[PDB]
Amino acid sequence: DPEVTLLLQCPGGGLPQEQIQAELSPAHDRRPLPGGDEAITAIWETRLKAQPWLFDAPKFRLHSATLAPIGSRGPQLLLRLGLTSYRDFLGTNWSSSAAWLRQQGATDWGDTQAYLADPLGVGAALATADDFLVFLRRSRQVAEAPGLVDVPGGHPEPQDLAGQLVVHELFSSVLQEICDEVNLPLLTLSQPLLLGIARNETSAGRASAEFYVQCSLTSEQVRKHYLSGGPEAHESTGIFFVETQNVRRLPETEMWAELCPSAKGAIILYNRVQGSPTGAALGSPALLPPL
Ligand SMILES: Fc1ccc(Cn2cnc3ccccc32)cc1
Repeated sequence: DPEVTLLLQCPGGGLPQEQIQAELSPAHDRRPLPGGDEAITAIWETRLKAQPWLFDAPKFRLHSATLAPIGSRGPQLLLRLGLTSYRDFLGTNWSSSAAWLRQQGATDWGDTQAYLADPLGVGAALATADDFLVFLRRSRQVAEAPGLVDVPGGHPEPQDLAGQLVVHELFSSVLQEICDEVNLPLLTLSQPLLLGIARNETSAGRASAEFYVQCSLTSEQVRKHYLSGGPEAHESTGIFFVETQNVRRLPETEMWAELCPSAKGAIILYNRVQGSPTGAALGSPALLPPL
């Protein structure tokens, strides 16, 4: 799977909010482009002269993520974050010359991402009470991965001492994205666990944090809630469910070619961190069938 790379796999079956630190610093921002940020401003002006209803928004930038030694006490992960924007994204990661910016970043900074906006996305492996994961079908009319299968998620917007408020907004945002798109009540959702971080090599390496969330509703109840919003309550065009039993071998199915890279990241991390049992009982042949 060349279009996705794992940056982080979390230990302990995934990390709760209380075990993560963020460091928000202008040191973690994109570097100004070799020939000036005028190239970004020109792309944005061109785009507004065709679609004058578009608006900019701030985004978190992922710089790096350091895991503590496994089995230790205290905070288990440090996220190094800066600030970027939708405009900077459209001028760098989504530019036709994005590969040239990666090579120049390696040359100038020893960092393929130094000239890239790299806005941090969030996604969820969302499990139902009857042991299915939730999938969404993307519109065929959007710019990114048209007509492909996705999981719930988005790109959260800004507003350990500013750090703890940023970690809170990351965890809050994946629940809010589930409520907005799947039309579920907030009280049917567990506190998320961070599974890891995956990069989309089709979008010049921009990263998404992938989370596990459990819902107290069955697949049939989740479908009812999604459909009862009507066509205007969701950006997706359909919902469907796969038994967690069958998610284990999803990369061997015909579904795998229809999954967008960030959803592939969510499913690989779910299989490595929530699946793949380590103990004698769940590891026994009848419960973990060989091959
Ligand atoms: F920081 C962000 C990163 C991606 C999106 C998703 N999105 C929205 N409009 C897009 C146009 C081209 C490609 C992707 C796009 C939003 C914010």
